[PDB]
Amino acid sequence: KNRAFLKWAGGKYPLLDDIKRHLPKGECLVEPFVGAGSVFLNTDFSRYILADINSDLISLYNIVKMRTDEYVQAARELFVPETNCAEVYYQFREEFNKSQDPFRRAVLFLYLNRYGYNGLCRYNLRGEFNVPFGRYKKPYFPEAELYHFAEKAQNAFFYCESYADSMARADDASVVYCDPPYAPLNSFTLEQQAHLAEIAEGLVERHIPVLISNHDTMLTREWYQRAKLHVVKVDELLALYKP
Amino acid sequence: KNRAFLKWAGGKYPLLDDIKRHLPKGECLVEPFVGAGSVFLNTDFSRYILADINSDLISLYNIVKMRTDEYVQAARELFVPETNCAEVYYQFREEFNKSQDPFRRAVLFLYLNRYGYNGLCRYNLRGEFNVPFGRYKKPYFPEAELYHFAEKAQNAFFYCESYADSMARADDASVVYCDPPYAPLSFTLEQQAHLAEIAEGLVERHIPVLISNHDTMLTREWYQRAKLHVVKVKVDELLALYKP
Amino acid sequence: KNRAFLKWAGGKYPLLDDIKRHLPKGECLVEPFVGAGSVFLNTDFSRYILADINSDLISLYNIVKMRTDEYVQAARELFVPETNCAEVYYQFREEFNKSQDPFRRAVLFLYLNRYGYNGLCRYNLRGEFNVPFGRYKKPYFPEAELYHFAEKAQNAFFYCESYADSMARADDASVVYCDPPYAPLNSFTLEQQAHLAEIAEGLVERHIPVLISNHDTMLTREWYQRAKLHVVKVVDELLALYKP
Ligand SMILES: Nc1ncnc2c1ncn2[C@@H]1O[C@H](CN(CCc2csc3ccccc23)CC[C@H](N)C(=O)O)[C@@H](O)[C@H]1O
Ligand SMILES: Nc1ncnc2c1ncn2[C@@H]1O[C@H](CN(CCc2csc3ccccc23)CC[C@H](N)C(=O)O)[C@@H](O)[C@H]1O
Ligand SMILES: Nc1ncnc2c1ncn2[C@@H]1O[C@H](CN(CCc2csc3ccccc23)CC[C@H](N)C(=O)O)[C@@H](O)[C@H]1O
Repeated sequence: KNRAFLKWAGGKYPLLDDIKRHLPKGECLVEPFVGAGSVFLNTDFSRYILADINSDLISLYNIVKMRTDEYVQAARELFVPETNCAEVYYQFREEFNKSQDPFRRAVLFLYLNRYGYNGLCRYNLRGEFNVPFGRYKKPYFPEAELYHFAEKAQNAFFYCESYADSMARADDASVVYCDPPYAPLNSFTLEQQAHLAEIAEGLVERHIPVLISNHDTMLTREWYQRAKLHVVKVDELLALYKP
Repeated sequence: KNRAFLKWAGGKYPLLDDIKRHLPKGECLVEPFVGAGSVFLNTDFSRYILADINSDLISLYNIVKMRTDEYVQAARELFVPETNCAEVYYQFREEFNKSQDPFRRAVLFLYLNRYGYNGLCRYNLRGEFNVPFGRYKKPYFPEAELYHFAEKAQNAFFYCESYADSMARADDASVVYCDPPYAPLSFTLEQQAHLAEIAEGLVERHIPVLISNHDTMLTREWYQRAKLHVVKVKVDELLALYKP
Repeated sequence: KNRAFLKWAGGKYPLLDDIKRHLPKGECLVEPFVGAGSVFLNTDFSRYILADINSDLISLYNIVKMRTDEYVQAARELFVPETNCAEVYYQFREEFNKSQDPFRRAVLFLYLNRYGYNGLCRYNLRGEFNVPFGRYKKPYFPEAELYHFAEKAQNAFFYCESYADSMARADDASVVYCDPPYAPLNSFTLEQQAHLAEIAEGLVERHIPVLISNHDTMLTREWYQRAKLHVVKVVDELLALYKP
């Protein structure tokens, strides 16, 4: 179980076995919600398309892919112990919210993922990153995970796009793995939630497989109704669209 | 302890003992919120007036009562192995929503309540039956309970109307039992209190009423004027007796 | 440990220890949200300024300060067995909502807090007190706590104003302790909650120490980012101290 350099909080690695049980083989895996990368990091496709709306994430990812050593070194500096108090965190939050340089921002992004309350990633209405200090014991610099991610990223393209656009890049050689924000028990709406399904139906008819993960509820069974459904242990659901 | 042919609200009928404990005697039992029918099914008044606002329900019950053998036969057909899969479940749900045949609707309805997610009854904004496939091991066709219902229905009338109208059918020899939709932790709080206000009117005319709900500040507020009884278990449940 | 004479649903008491551990020393302790009085009852300042938005409360307190026995006498009369029923509760409550006499009102207020659902203080939108009968097996008359409250009162001023006014009164020799309505998961707002933390910034900046207590949250940590913070497990409580 290769870990992700980022917290989500990470988040977790349940389901992983089950996702791989039902994930069908192919050349290229297309992920319209990469998030922390956990599935990508734990699979062996020849080739990966990975997308997400959060541009801070994609930008980090391309940098880790293209400038690995220079990235690791600049990031490492600010895991020294002088930077582990409320006074520094807030100064670094502000710098990040005011920076226009993508590189510097990716370095600071890392530190905030690791020193901030529960590894949350959150913006206020002015679109500033607005998570407070976590008061963490001893954070951990993820040097190995960084390198491991960048080796793997050499067969990965990353795009800042929403699900319909990333989903439109699959072809017959592709498989598609979907991890939308969870159905309920701004944000991602139910209209979008049902829209993802239709896209899935559109793709499977074109002979491209699609697997979707979500809570098990009334709404999701409605949405995923034209798919093979496996329940797993609230319960999770894995909707498979096999041609 | 007789069961209802329809899968109930959540899981109920452990309250039946406290209901029968606190339910006064008389000739007729009026039930403004009949639902699946279990108080009716496990009680013994000489007649019943049974009401509900869902007209799929009241139709079904009028057809179980008046066309009993033809209904049971036709329904049993649908409870096979062939029909226990999404493909068919969805096909039958669409038929139901498109149909104009009260008979055939009553049929599909039971299948949908048996093969459907948590045996729920729900409609979307367009008024169409809305519950997804329930993925059950193998569903049980309620043959005995269908007949029990039908035999018991011979002393019943079914109405499709609202708590206020059904409650005004009650009279000197009546007794009212209400089982409104649950208070919170759509049926509005204004109606929730209206129900307790009509109860207060009934008892002034010497017509006992008993009402059932969760135990909360609000239920307690609305039923101020009834002797109150708390039933444990997951939270407590309240029974409010208005007695002359 | 002294108890308040007023009931409350779920706390103030559990944390006194942790609080007194972190409460700075000084001559006067100021309390924007006095509530039931428990830190005030269990600390030993020279003088106290005690404040709350609820006029019924401050008024009750001023009356207990100045008319002790005349108060305790009238209040005892209502803790008899003849009163522990819904007939009487609703009667007393209605008299409270209709009385314009402070003294009669404050005697009733105590009946309502000890005989009502969960010791709760609520009002409808017409300002009427709307808590129902709490159906209590037997309610205590807190005589000892009343007298103890009166005794300490001699070193206190009660004000009915809002958090900012009452904090504007703190001075070189003061300590402020804040216990706002809790952060979430016509009431106290987020903006207000963030405003309290600012006034606190201003106060420490003038060498006035401030202690605030709340749940441990993403939100409470944002607001109190400038305080020295201490989690206390029991979700967790947060204590934020602004020390010069
Ligand atoms: N409209 C959208 N199109 C494409 N991607 C979208 C869209 N809306 C939201 N997303 C992205 O979808 C991702 C959400 N994912 C994971 C988010 C995430 C995990 S670790 C991490 C670290 C940094 C940033 C985000 C994340 C949520 C799935 C999980 N089952 C849950 O409900 O919590 C997240 O990256 C978010 O940015
Ligand atoms: N204004 C109304 N007047 C009379 N009846 C009403 C009114 N509004 C709603 N109702 C009906 O009241 C019935 C409610 N029943 C709910 C049972 C139910 C839910 S889905 C279903 C399918 C078949 C049979 C019963 C049920 C009361 C039980 C309990 N208090 C609860 O809701 O948890 C239900 O049939 C609904 O259709
Ligand atoms: N804006 C305000 N300014 C001053 N005081 C305020 C303001 N807003 C609310 N308050 C007062 O703040 C008091 C808060 N206290 C209420 C304590 C109480 C105990 S017994 C009793 C009987 C009557 C009234 C209050 C209480 C609750 C804080 C807690 N952590 C929570 O949210 O549950 C409460 O009495 C309320 O009247």
